[PDB]
Amino acid sequence: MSRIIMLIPTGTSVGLTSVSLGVIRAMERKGVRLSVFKPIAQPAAEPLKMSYVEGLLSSNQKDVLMEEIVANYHANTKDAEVVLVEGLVPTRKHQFAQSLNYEIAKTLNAEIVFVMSQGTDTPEQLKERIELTRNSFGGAKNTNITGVIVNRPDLSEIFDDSLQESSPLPVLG
Ligand SMILES: [Zn+2]
Ligand SMILES: [Zn+2]
Ligand SMILES: [Zn+2]
Repeated sequence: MSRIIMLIPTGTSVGLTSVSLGVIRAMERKGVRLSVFKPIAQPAAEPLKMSYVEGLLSSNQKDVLMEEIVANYHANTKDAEVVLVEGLVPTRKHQFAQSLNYEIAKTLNAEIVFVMSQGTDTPEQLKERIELTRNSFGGAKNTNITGVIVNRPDLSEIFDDSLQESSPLPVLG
C-alpha cells in the first residue's frame, strides 16, 4: 500500500530469510503493518508450487499464472502498509526464473532490492556481478531498482541491521 519492495535473491544461499526476518522485526517495533509475500515456492494463499507454475507456463498460460499471482498478492496483503516480496533464486533447472522475477516486479510495481552473497569474489568481482544484475533488470532506465544487500518508511528503517562508497547500487542495511 505505502511501499512495495521485492527482494531478488541472486544466489543459492544469500541469507534471504535473514533479510526478511530483520524486516519483520524492524516493522513490528515501529507498529507498521507488514506482509511478506512469496509468490512462488522454491523447491489466505500459499506460495504457488513450482510444478503448478511450470504446468501453466508449459500450457501457454502465463497470463493465468500472473493473474493468480496478482490475486494472491491482494489476498495476502490486505491492510498491509509495507509489502516485502520474496523473489526466485535463479537455479540451473529453470530458464524462466529471472524473467518471472522481472515480470512479477513489473506487475506489482515493486521497488527492486538485490540480495547478494560475497562468497569467493574479490570486492571488484562482487561489484561486477552487482552491475551485471542491475543491467539485467533494466539498468539505469528501470527507476524501480532501489539497492543491494550484501551478506512511506525509509529504507534505513525497513532494512536496519543495527563497499557502500563505490557500489553500483546503494548498499542497504
Ligand atoms: Zn513487540
Ligand atoms: Zn522445476
Ligand atoms: Zn489475464
